[PDB]
Amino acid sequence: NLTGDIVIIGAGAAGSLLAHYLARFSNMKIILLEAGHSHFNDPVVTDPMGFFGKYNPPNENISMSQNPSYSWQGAQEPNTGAYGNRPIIAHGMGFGGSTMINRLNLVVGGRTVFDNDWPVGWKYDDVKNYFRRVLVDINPVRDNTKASITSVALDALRIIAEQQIASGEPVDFLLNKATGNVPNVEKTTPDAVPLNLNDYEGVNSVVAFSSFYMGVNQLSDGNYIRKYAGNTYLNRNYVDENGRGIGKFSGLRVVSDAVVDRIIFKGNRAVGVNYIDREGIMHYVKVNKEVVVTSGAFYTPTILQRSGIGDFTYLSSIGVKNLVYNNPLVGTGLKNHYSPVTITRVHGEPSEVSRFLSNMAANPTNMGFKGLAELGFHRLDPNKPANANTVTYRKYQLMMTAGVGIPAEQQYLSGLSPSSNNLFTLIADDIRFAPEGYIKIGTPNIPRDVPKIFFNTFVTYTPTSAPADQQWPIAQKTLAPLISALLGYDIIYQTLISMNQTARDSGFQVSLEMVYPLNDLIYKLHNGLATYGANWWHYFVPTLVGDDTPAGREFADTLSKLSYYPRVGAHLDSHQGCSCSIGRTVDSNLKVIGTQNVRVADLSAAAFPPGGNTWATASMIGARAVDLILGFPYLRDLPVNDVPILNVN
Amino acid sequence: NLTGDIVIIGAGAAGSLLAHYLARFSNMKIILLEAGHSHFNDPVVTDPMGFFGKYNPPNENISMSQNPSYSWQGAQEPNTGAYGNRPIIAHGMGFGGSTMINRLNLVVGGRTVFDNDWPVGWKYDDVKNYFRRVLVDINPVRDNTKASITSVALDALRIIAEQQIASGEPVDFLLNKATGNVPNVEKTTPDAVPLNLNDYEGVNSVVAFSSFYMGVNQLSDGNYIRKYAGNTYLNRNYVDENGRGIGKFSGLRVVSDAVVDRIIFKGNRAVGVNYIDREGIMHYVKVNKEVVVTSGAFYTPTILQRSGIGDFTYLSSIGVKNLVYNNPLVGTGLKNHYSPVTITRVHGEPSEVSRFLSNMAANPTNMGFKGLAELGFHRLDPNKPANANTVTYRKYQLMMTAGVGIPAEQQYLSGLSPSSNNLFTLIADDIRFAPEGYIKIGTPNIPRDVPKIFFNTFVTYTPTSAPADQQWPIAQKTLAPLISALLGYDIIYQTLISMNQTARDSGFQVSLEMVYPLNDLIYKLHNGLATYGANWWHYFVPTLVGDDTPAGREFADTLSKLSYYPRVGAHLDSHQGCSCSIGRTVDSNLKVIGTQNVRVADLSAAAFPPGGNTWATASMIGARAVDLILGFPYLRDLPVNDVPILNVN
Ligand SMILES: Cc1cc2nc3c(=O)[nH]c(=O)nc-3n(C[C@H](O)[C@H](O)[C@H](O)COP(=O)(O)OP(=O)(O)OC[C@H]3O[C@@H](n4cnc5c(N)ncnc54)[C@H](O)[C@@H]3O)c2cc1C
Ligand SMILES: Cc1cc2nc3c(=O)[nH]c(=O)nc-3n(C[C@H](O)[C@H](O)[C@H](O)COP(=O)(O)OP(=O)(O)OC[C@H]3O[C@@H](n4cnc5c(N)ncnc54)[C@H](O)[C@@H]3O)c2cc1C
Repeated sequence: NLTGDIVIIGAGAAGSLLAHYLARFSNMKIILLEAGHSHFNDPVVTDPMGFFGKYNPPNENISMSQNPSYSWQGAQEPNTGAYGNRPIIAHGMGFGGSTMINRLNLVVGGRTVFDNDWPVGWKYDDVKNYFRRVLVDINPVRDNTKASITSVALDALRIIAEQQIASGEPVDFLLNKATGNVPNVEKTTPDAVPLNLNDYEGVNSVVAFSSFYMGVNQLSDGNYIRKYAGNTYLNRNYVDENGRGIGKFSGLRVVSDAVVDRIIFKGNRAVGVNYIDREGIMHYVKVNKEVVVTSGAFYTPTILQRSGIGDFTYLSSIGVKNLVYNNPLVGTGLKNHYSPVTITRVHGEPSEVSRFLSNMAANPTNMGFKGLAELGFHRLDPNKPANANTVTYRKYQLMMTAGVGIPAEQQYLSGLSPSSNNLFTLIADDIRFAPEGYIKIGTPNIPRDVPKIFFNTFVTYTPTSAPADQQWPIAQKTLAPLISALLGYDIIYQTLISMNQTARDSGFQVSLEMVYPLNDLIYKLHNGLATYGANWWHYFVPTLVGDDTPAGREFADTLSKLSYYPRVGAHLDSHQGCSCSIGRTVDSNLKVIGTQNVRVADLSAAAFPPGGNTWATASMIGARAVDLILGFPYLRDLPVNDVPILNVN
Repeated sequence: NLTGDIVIIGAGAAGSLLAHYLARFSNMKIILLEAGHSHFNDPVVTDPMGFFGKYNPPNENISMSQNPSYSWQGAQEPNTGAYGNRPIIAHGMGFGGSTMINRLNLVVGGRTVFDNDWPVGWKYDDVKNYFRRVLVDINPVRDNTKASITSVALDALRIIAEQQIASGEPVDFLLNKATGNVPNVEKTTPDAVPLNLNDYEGVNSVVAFSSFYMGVNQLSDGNYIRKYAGNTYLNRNYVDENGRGIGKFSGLRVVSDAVVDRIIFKGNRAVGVNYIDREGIMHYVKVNKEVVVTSGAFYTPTILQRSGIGDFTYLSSIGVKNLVYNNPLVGTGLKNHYSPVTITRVHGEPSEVSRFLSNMAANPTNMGFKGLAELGFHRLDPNKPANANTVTYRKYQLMMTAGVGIPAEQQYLSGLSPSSNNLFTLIADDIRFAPEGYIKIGTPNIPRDVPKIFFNTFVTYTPTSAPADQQWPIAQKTLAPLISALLGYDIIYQTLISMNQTARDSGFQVSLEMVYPLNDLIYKLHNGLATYGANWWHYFVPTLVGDDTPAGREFADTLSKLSYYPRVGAHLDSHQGCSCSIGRTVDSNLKVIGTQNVRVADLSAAAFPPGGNTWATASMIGARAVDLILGFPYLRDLPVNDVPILNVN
């Protein structure tokens, strides 16, 4: 009963697309099991303002990500590098996966991030068509309400970019080699050409723009809707309430509220998978040809290990009765970003400061994401690729936001009350984040929301009684995240001083200065950078360098004092992935090593995170997997003018 | 059963002509379905005074347009721009469509209105013969009883026209470029040549005349009859009570009281249409070659959308099970006019004021339509075509009427009791009205009288915290209808002062002044126009200009105070159309885009409303469609001396 040539686990960001383009482009019987259910008529999801809690009950006013009925609750172990706290990250449960609860921003990643870090047969020129297909299928829209702050910021970054171009340094964070001598920045003219950060040819690596492309749409009424995988690939036009396909998709048979705990094996090939229905009773599903797993970043290692594939020593220590294959790499090598935050306050006359921040309110067409640029490398960064003098990378993503987005305790401590209406927010984050972790299960019975999740982000360095030059490379490798965070702070400071001069030039007689990071510290950091140079981070370890000069010890105190911001004055970005990268757990065909008929086709099978937000990465993976499993480039050849018909239901 | 090569939906203003000239000029079997029935022996329709209710029952004294047994009841949504009211507009149901309940006035439109706004292959030189055919087939007659007021008005407009000609301004509302230096105004001589506003060569764009051409006739008895499509194209000479043609029209088979809710399709071509008879039971009609739809302005979008052609997202939201084609333009871009009204009272001796308004009573040969001119553009109008310095357009239509035609509440508030016999009426209306709307269905089951009809006419402008010169074009575009209404008021004021001086010159020692619009406001508006000039409308938004001078704030108060007249002191003219303009829903052959064998040939398929009343536009469309569907210019070549024989039965 309930057989299937291809069995798909989870209707995540790639599961829905895989099921759709697999049922349509073939004639086999396909069955999909998803833990969540459709939310097509849920006002909290469809309305973009539901992210801010416009439909919450009065006595249960919690966020959608913190609701265990919408997402997995992945509580993590205490963090040695984050002052011994236990933050909780979530994965959206339901059709579309984590695209039901995100902030609806799309980035493609770039050209170099796929050209260098990815293995052969996987570069940008092979996934360009899949990326374009995904983007046109989503069909995003830019921001509609334009503000005066954005033009001033654009001209400021333009001035900084032209100064850096005239400088002659090898690489900086406003240098786009593929463009040329002309700075890669948008124009402040009201009739400027809208510059895109997702160009089809990948010519824009680091560049300043005016807006991103939200995953929203405007309806005939005037209401805005949320566009994501669920309402783009698996609407009512294809699957009914009985979970059956119609038309040429009749081979698909999707089952909702179905979580699968284990894949049954015959020793080296899969024969069936079992799930538990809403009755609380178990069920059996028989697999014919292959098994597809789309369980997301944090939870494909668990389903792989619990099913019998993984480190046999630790699995035996846990108590796994049935063992299949032994790799010491299952679940290791996952990556995630981190977003330090800064707050800038404007001082002046009330009218001028009220007019300066015009057109900033949270709107469904932007969700507060005005955005500035995807910045690159710092001039003082020690940890840079060897071939940096040949290509330009992506390291930072500068985005502007209204209000003061900071944890409440830090808001009270710093005094930045949201009642103040003369301040805004800009965020610089790291997309090539260094620190790494691991996931291990604790019980081989059922997939639980809390496995052993060790993630230490900003660790320190303990000097030893060894020669300094012998140990310095180790310290440089270890202290990368703090270096990146402080370089981001310096970049924000340069952008801010350019903002001040440009705003004074543009007729607004106001001044913008940093207040949140205790500007004394930031100004001292800038002075120390200028007076020291490439060896600025040597004083991160005070007793190792042993300068013992008042300037040197004061800089050591400043560096130790400023390390608290990157650790506590931010919130962790939920872009985890790449826990089963190609070569570690799967080959270049996304098939498991040593196994015969199991395939994994989500973000968990990514070699390295992209140079941007990873919405399109998962779907793209699925798209590629569609033609890898079918055997012909059916999906990649389809013309650009073919999008699934969007049904609101 | 009941097959047909050509199936015609509705015997509207164009349906009857289409059926007649299609059955006569071909040999195919034609079947016509109409929701109404013949009213050839109904005294309310035939008698022109039936419009004023001369045959109403004592306990059901309602107008013919407000009777749901004669017309559709198109109640509209609340109007933000009209103080939140819900006026109801109607479409005449029966043979001839809305020509059974209209006021029987014919205008051709002009030369420029077809030369500029219409696409290629559709200009005036291509539809001149169709227009002449329609006019000679109707064979209208002018007014018979001439009054003294008309000559005085004609000489007043002549004086104003010669002054404007001597002025040298680029364009005004008594400047006809095609005529020359001599003013385009009729002569006050008793033996003057009757000037026509429907000249075959289209040389009269803006010109003053003495009367229009009513759609009436005088019978041998002396009784007057109503001439319209029903008694001009589908009399007893062609179709009997069994709905069968006779003679060379025997291929036609018309069915009355037949409303069609949906056109059945085979995927891209129509195969049949279904209707419901007077028994209340359904029926099936099979289509052979093409389907013709003539359902009128408000109701062709509904029949198009409900049949499966239109915006698939909104149709799916409604619940349309069968879907055909997807356009975001079905039902959008419709136009209608609006007629502001003014009342003038004469003060003097009772004998002189009784003699001044001689020959004004409502007569079937004029129906109170003495009329003055089709006026043009104002000198202070900001919204004018770029090429206005090359051609002359039509914007206003000045017509005189007896009594006080104004809603009863406003009559009581202003005190203009109809018991007063020293006042008359003149109407200036906009034929190029700016505000636009949309129609959307709410149930995909049956054509209902009340779909979602959003029509906001006179909207306001809300200033923002932005530079004034940056936003001024937006305000100018938005505030067009109020500008046009106040310019019409100023035109009426100039005509009125010329009337006063000319009447004082012509031996009548009386004075004519405006009373209804609270003449203080009109005189202040004239003074403000004179003292300000082209930037008179800048004070429509008081805080944006920020003059804050007693004259300026007083003018702002006057402009805000005078905006109530155009909103409430009038009634909406029922000349809606152009909801499926060429290029939006149909091509230049009036055929639906993407469909194979469906054609629409009524006013709904008009690119832009004409520069006049749209009686002849629909029929003309049909005429053109006759030779488009047959393939040869059969109808357009027929000599001028061929009219269908008029049977009273
Ligand atoms: C607050 C927030 C904001 C974000 N903003 C952005 C943004 O602006 N841009 C961006 O690119 N990304 C953003 N993200 C991240 C983005 O939502 C996802 O990280 C991205 O879609 C990649 O993850 P995924 O969809 O592959 O994982 P998912 O597909 O979401 O992984 C979980 C899925 O697997 C299924 N599943 C898992 N285990 C099982 C099981 N045992 N049985 C059955 N089904 C199972 C679940 O039902 C669910 O469908 C944001 C995330 C959060 C939390
Ligand atoms: C009070 C009043 C005064 C007017 N005065 C003038 C004037 O002086 N001059 C002027 O030019 N115009 C005037 N008009 C407008 C004029 O009557 C029409 O607007 C003009 O004929 C253009 O509309 P139409 O005939 O194409 O629409 P119509 O043909 O009248 O549209 C409705 C027709 O379609 C048919 N129909 C619709 N839906 C269906 C269906 N589902 N099944 C079957 N049949 C269907 C109806 O039976 C009817 O025959 C006036 C209108 C009104 C209300």
